[PDB]
Amino acid sequence: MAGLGNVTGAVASGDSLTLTLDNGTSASDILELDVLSEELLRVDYRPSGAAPSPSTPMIDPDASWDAVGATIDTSGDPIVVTTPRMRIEIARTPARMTIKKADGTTLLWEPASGGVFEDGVRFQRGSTDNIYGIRSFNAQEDVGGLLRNSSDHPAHAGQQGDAGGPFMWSTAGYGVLVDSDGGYPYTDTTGKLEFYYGGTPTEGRRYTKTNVEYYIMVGEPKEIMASYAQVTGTAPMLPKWSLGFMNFEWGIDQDELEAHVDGYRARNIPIDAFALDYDWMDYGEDNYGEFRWNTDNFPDAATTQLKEDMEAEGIRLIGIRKPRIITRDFANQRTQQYYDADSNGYFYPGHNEYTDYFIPVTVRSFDPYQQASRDWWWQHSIDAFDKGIVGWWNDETDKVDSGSAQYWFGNFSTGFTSQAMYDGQRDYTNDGVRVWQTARSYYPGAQRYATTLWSGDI
Amino acid sequence: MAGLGNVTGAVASGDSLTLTLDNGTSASDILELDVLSEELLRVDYRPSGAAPSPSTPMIDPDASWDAVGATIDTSGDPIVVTTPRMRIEIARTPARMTIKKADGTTLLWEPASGGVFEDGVRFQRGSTDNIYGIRSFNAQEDVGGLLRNSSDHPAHAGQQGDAGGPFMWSTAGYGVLVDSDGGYPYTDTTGKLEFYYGGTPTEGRRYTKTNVEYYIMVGEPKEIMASYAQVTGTAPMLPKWSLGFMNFEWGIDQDELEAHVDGYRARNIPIDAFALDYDWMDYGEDNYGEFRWNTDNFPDAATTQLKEDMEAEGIRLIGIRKPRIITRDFANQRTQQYYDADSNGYFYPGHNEYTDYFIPVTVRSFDPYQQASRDWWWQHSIDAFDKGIVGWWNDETDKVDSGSAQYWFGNFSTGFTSQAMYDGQRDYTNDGVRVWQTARSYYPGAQRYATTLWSGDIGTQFYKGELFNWAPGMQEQPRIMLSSANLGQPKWGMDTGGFNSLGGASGPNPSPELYTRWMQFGAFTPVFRVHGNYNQQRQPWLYGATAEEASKAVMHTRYSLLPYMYAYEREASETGLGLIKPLLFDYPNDPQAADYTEAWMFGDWLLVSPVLGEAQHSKQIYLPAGTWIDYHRGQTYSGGQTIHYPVNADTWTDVPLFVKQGAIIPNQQVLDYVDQQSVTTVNVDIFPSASETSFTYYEDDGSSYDYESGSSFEQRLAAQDLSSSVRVEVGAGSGSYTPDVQHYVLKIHGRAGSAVTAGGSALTGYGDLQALQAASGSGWASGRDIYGDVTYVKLPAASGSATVVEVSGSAPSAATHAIYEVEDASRSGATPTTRAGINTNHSGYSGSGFVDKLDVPGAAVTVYANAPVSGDYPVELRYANGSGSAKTLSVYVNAARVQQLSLADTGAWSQWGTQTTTLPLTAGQNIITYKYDSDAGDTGGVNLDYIRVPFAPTQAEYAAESAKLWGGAGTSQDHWFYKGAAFVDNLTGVGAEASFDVYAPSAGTYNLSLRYANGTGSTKTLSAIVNGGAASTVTLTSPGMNWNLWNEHTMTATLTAGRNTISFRRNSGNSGNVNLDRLAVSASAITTLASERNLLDNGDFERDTTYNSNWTQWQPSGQPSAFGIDSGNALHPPEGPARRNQRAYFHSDNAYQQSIHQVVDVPVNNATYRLEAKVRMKNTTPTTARAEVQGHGGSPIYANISNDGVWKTIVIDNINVTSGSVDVGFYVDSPGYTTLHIDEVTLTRAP
Ligand SMILES: OC[C@H]1O[C@H](OC[C@H]2O[C@H](OC[C@H]3O[C@H](OC[C@H]4O[C@H](OC[C@H]5O[C@@H](O)[C@H](O)[C@@H](O)[C@@H]5O)[C@H](O)[C@@H](O)[C@@H]4O)[C@H](O)[C@@H](O)[C@@H]3O)[C@H](O)[C@@H](O)[C@@H]2O)[C@H](O)[C@@H](O)[C@@H]1O
Ligand SMILES: OC[C@H]1O[C@H](OC[C@H]2O[C@H](OC[C@H]3O[C@H](O)[C@H](O)[C@@H](O)[C@@H]3O)[C@H](O)[C@@H](O)[C@@H]2O)[C@H](O)[C@@H](O)[C@@H]1O
Ligand SMILES: OC[C@H]1O[C@H](O[C@H]2[C@H](O)[C@@H](O)[C@@H](O)O[C@@H]2CO)[C@H](O)[C@@H](O)[C@@H]1O
Ligand SMILES: OC[C@H]1O[C@@H](O)[C@H](O)[C@@H](O)[C@@H]1O
Ligand SMILES: OC[C@H]1O[C@@H](O)[C@H](O)[C@@H](O)[C@@H]1O
Ligand SMILES: OC[C@H]1O[C@H](O)[C@H](O)[C@@H](O)[C@@H]1O
Ligand SMILES: [Ca+2]
Ligand SMILES: [Ca+2]
Ligand SMILES: [Ca+2]
Ligand SMILES: [Mg+2]
Ligand SMILES: [Mg+2]
Ligand SMILES: [Mg+2]
Ligand SMILES: [Mg+2]
Ligand SMILES: [Mg+2]
Ligand SMILES: [Mg+2]
Ligand SMILES: [Mg+2]
Ligand SMILES: [Mg+2]
Ligand SMILES: [Mg+2]
Ligand SMILES: [Mg+2]
Ligand SMILES: [Mg+2]
Ligand SMILES: [Mg+2]
Ligand SMILES: [Mg+2]
Ligand SMILES: [Mg+2]
Ligand SMILES: [Mg+2]
Ligand SMILES: [Mg+2]
Ligand SMILES: [Mg+2]
Ligand code: NI
Ligand code: NI
Ligand code: NI
Repeated sequence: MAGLGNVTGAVASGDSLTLTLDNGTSASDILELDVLSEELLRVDYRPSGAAPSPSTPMIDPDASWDAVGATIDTSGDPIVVTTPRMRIEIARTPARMTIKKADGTTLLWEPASGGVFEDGVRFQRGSTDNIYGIRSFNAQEDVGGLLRNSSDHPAHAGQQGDAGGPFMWSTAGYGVLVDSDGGYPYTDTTGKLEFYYGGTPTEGRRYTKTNVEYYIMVGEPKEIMASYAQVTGTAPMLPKWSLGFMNFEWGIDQDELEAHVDGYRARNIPIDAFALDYDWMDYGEDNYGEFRWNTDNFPDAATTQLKEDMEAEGIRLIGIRKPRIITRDFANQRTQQYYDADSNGYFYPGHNEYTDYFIPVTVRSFDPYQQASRDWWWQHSIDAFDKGIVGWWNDETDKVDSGSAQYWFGNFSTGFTSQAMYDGQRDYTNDGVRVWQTARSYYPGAQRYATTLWSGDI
Repeated sequence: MAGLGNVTGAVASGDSLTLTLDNGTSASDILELDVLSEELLRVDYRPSGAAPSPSTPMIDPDASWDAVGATIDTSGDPIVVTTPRMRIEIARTPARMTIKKADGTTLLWEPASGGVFEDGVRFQRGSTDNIYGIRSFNAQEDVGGLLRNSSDHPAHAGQQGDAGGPFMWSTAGYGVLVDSDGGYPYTDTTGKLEFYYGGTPTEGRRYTKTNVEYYIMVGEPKEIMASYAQVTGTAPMLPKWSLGFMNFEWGIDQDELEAHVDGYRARNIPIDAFALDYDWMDYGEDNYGEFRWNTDNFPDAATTQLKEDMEAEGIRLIGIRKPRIITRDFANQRTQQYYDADSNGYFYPGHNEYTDYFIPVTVRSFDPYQQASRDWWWQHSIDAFDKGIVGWWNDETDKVDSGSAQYWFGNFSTGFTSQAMYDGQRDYTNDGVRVWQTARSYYPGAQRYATTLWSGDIGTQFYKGELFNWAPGMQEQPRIMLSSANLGQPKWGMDTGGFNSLGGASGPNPSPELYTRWMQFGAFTPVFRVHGNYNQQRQPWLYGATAEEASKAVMHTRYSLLPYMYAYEREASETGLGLIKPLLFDYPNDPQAADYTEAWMFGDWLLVSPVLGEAQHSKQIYLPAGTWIDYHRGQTYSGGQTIHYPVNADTWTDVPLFVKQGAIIPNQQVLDYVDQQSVTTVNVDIFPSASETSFTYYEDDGSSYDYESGSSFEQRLAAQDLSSSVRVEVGAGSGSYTPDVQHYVLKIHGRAGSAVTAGGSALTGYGDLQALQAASGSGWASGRDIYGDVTYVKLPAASGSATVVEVSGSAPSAATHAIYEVEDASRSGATPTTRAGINTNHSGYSGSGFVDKLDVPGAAVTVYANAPVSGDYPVELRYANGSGSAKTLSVYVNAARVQQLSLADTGAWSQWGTQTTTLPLTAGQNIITYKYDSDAGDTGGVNLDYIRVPFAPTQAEYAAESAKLWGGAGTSQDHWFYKGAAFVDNLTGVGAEASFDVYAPSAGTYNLSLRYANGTGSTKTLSAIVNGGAASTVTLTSPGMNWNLWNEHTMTATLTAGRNTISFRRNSGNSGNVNLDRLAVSASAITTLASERNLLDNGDFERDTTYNSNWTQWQPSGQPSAFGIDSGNALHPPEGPARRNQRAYFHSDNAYQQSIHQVVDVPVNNATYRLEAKVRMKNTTPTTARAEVQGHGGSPIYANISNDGVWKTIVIDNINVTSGSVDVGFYVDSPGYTTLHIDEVTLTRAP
């Protein structure tokens, strides 16, 4: 957790400056500065001069910049790097960076206490500076503001609409971007602006870095953002239809889709796309069913016909994808896609197969406390009894746990459910067929209605 | 919490002892002891001697004991009950029970501090006694032992194998059983043995007891247990086969069952039964599927064959039962079982519909991090792509939660999943088809692979905690969007309408209000999309006519802006900056922009601030440095301030949108979809600033990556306001793509030139925009629009050289009206091939044509017309009618049917006429529709040429509820007969005020009329302050002690040109205590406003249902009301209102009669009135269903309502009122299930 030592060597060449820093050993630390643009500096700290690790997929591998022709003056203390847009000062003893505008305004700096080190970057800046980036908010979180002035939330992709990254910037005229697979940005109102690799995040870490590769941006917000896009990549242009209105829908087939499109077109309500949920594909089936059009829902997707008729009406189709495959189909048989993925090693590391559900059913609890309800429940069971159900396995007379639904049945629910079958069967068979039942709860009195108890999902 | 008082009486009789206990009062406590057996005592404590409540189902209702012949000695202290097995002592002062064995050993006793009491029993016993009972353990719990020596666990049935009850006993020789529905047993190692009813337990309580009924057992454990069974019941004998082995199984059919049984039998492994899980029944299906044998799994269960064949092999069958029914079948239809349960009330109380799953599959996550894995993933996607999947909605690349499965995907999973599709599609199509994707996470770098971000499973609610706390709602979304933009992912969207509700998929859709506001918001975000949960619908027409029309209108604005928006899509490919940004991007040094999210930039030149509040009448909007022009209303605002912005809560037509001075905004005709046709004229709206600004117009093929190697087109447009001219440069064309655009029409706002020059040549002047558009070759024209003076300049696009245009001079138009050629407007109809049409097959039309095909029911044309202020606008319709007689069309304004127009024959189809109708327009955008509404009795059958809308109304109105309220002034709906969505009240404290922003075309004296209520009984006062001038007194008389009466206060005011402030305030000397509704303003004498014609209170049922109205209801004595008011958003699909948010309904599952009625005193007696309403009926044909008018001085007038399922208009005209009042009503006589919806009821004075 210590800062860099003294500078023992400074080699300038073009837009690059390489500093050798004393660390007490024969393997000195290396710090490589590269002026990428007039307002963008790449810093690569290599502890004990070890080779850098590969950059994570944050970094655009095709990124390149024109020569800047920065001035690099190693003649004194501090060493000075200048462009028309920024002035970088590296003090020699110990090595500490200060970043300034070309006009001399101090933006951020590595404090005496310590700056870059083997596990992150540490800067100090104006305590009233407004900080942005780092994180957003997901569909299960309290939603804060834009400001990140007292932030310790990790840098992650997150889930459920979240966004994040090791990118922290200010309207005071600077940004910091660290190449990293997750990690821990930190800010506070004393002026700290830091980033730590830390321990393995919740989401895992598959790209480890021995070096610390980071970028310093100078400029107004749009300039910072443009520099961010130079480092991590610009966005390819989407199809122009993607500026139009889109109707996403779960629970839809071809006839419904046609009626919806007709409803929009009849009303001159513009629309360019429908997105189809599970409905579009044979999810759950063998032979890559989770990639295949569901022709029960969409008969004309047996060929290019659906595509072409929808295109003729100005509708493009989007389809939902899940990054998983069905490994046992509806009939519990191993699928072709399982064998192919298993033999080639295509499953996500640490993720084992799991039983899952995707076909929702709507239900609602009956009330066994009412005689008329019990009479009804029994009446509708007679046919099943006649055709061989002679024992009643009464499950879930205790509590529902389904999504937002946490509903308790009352203490007499087992007794009364049991009573419905007991009274009914005894009446129907004129006391000629003994009743047998089981339930997974018991309260005094339930035993009058011929029920056993089983110990649940052990 | 105190113990019993002194025994004051003791009556022994047989095996019973009845004690009377002192409690201070004349109604003494009763304690009944009954010796049931030699070792079983019943105790019944009845506070104040009240009758006991019924015993819970714990108690065997048939329990019965032989006489014991116990000895009861009341002669001393203690009283003594003995049997051969126990000795019960009751001390007299205070009453305390001690229980002993016959031999005198003390088992337990009530301590001095208190025993039995109103909410339980309290005993003391040996501290080393071992206690048993109370509770067991479930399949999700740590499992303890048998001892209950330090227990505070509740007595409950519990879940998942639990057992429990108010039964505590000891091997030291005693037991205690309390009759109770749940409760709280307590033991500790000091010797306490207690039971409390307590509050309602987690599981609920449906059996409440005012008495305390309990039982004391004496004996060894088997004797205690036998006594327990005497009280609560013995167990009937199970079938003998139930002592055998049973194989329970889930995932089984008849073939497998037979194989299993053969397996047992072949090996002589005994077995008596198989239990069948979901497999046995048609769970999920209609017609009681959850009670019916599944004959796909078990074919021989079609008859008794399966039962009989299995019985022959010695196998009995057990079937799983769930205490619930399926309420929706696999095609989302209500089930028979639902209808039966719902109508009879058989659902568990407090348990609503919810989502279950019963069909499992097994899945496993793929690794997108590997190139070989990505190749495989793409290869298997090709067939779906060929057959129409051209966009990839990549879900759950973040985290999965499935049981024990809590698996995280790594930070690069969205990027790499996107790369699989991106690299793949680009290779397969040879860079010929652009990639589109969306994911629900973002991490830096993912943007390289062409993916947007959506905000995940957000809640269908206005804000987090409105309806539920576990997901954010609409109001949080701008903060999520702008946080994403701050991370370099500006390509963002949300589930407009929301995804999650209480109850899951079966839970409610958004209200029409929530839906409409969300659509207006979404139209100004990058990825514009609706979504909802399983089997939910998000089509705009389902949410009523306001949602439909407001959504359509804002969608037209977005699509008109395609050329503007598309330049930002290109910009994102060069710098990553996109279509939206927070204000802080442009204003890094502004502290009021630092955390600002209620407004944002849409491109460089538009600031948008959608109305996101429920029932919001006004908005505070921060405008940063510059000059801003209201897009819809035309007025200018100086920057660097928070403005008060009135909005119309009644129409929902406002989307607050501000043009940044400097703006250069390319726009086009509205297409149904992006490449519906070539667009050859692009409009460029220019609002020049004193500094030069520019916008680079951009085209390419919209479809491929050809743009990457130069195949695109751009032209830099630049503008500057100079000392006495405006200069606009259209730079030379650039790039190799040949664009569709042939001409720009520059619309240069703020100057109506006398000359327009270019290259030492003065351009040819034309009479107006239409003449200019029809001319070949360049030219100019001038006019007036909502913003003021405008100069039009038509020039060729894509020239090889730059053109500099200069507009000089000032010659303002004399025009009094804007003209909208209806052939340029929005044409609709019942189906895609029956929309209103365009034609030129009769002569004499203005513009390029006229609108025909208004002769198929439902055909319509809709004009979007801006108004600077709310008020009366006489709108002229030009039409032809060569039919030989009058024809009718409906005119709708902001989704309200304003009038049926009677359009006279004009002599021939090539001869044209005009009809002028005063329309109630609101400030900003208005939706004006001419429609053949056959369900309102229109004929249709005319051709329409244009409408002319005056730039100024005849008189203006300003809603008090939308004014700037201060000093405690607030909005309310808690009195009747207000106009608009509300009124203003609480003008009580000194300083309370409502301040109106009133606009005037010129300096002068204007008439004001202030609508107010004063039900104090006496005259009250406020002060009027105009432009901060000297206060004048406003004296406001009272009609009497009645806050449902409104009056006009008329006055004059000197106003200046432009914006004026007119405040009504309780100054120090004023009394206040009046309610304010609306301020009318006119240069002429003020008359009845077009928006205020309706004489009914709450005729549209839009009032918050917490507050009542002048509507009354009736049903037969003893029948529940079948009437309510709501939005219809809880239904799937929604059955929405005719307009705005709410509609009345009549519905019952049983036979019913129901009416609503409203009586009003009319303004002018001995005159003619007219009743109009929207009505919709479905389900069973009722015997009677009608609108009714009565009490008017004539006999009742009826109009029948006809069972369709569609909204129709019912009209009762020519109501001759001579009584001074009218009763309007709606009545249904149904055999059951008939649903009537009623909305938009109006009673108006009829010409
Ligand atoms: O309205 C539909 C849903 O929408 C949102 O979720 C979107 C989500 O939908 C799909 O996944 C649904 C859920 O699937 C799994 O959990 C399902 C249940 O698993 C267990 O129970 C299984 C069965 O066990 C038997 O023994 C029992 O007899 C039977 O009744 C029971 O169903 C759990 O014990 C239950 O509690 C679960 O309900 C996942 O584990 C869940 O995370 C998931 O919500 C779809 O496949 C997904 O891709 C998609 O993301 C709402 O959030 C959701 O509540 C709602 O149902
Ligand atoms: O309804 C108003 C309408 O009246 C005239 O047009 C009538 C009619 O003219 C066209 O149809 C003519 C004719 O076509 C076929 O022969 C059918 O079999 C006939 O029933 C039909 O009458 C036109 O196609 C129709 O749209 C139209 O209703 C005026 O000429 C119209 O301008 C005016 O809108
Ligand atoms: O329970 C009040 C409810 O009644 C109506 O909804 C009916 C619907 O009209 C019927 O067609 C059928 O689907 O059953 C529903 C009863 O739940 C009203 O339309 C609705 O507003 C109201 O809430
Ligand atoms: O019906 C499927 C499963 O449902 C659970 O609630 C029961 O406890 C199990 O015994 C049963 O196999
Ligand atoms: O596939 C069903 C649902 O799954 C959820 O994980 C997604 O976030 C929803 O958008 C989708 O509708
Ligand atoms: O002004 C509103 C009031 O009007 C009538 O007096 C009603 O009886 C009352 O319930 C209501 O609150
Ligand atoms: Ca015309
Ligand atoms: Ca009002
Ligand atoms: Ca309404
Ligand atoms: Mg370089
Ligand atoms: Mg390290
Ligand atoms: Mg601060
Ligand atoms: Mg659907
Ligand atoms: Mg079709
Ligand atoms: Mg198939
Ligand atoms: Mg293997
Ligand atoms: Mg007796
Ligand atoms: Mg009580
Ligand atoms: Mg002990
Ligand atoms: Mg099996
Ligand atoms: Mg056999
Ligand atoms: Mg069947
Ligand atoms: Mg009902
Ligand atoms: Mg305000
Ligand atoms: Mg009041
Ligand atoms: Mg009255
Ligand atoms: Ni997060
Ligand atoms: Ni328990
Ligand atoms: Ni009903």
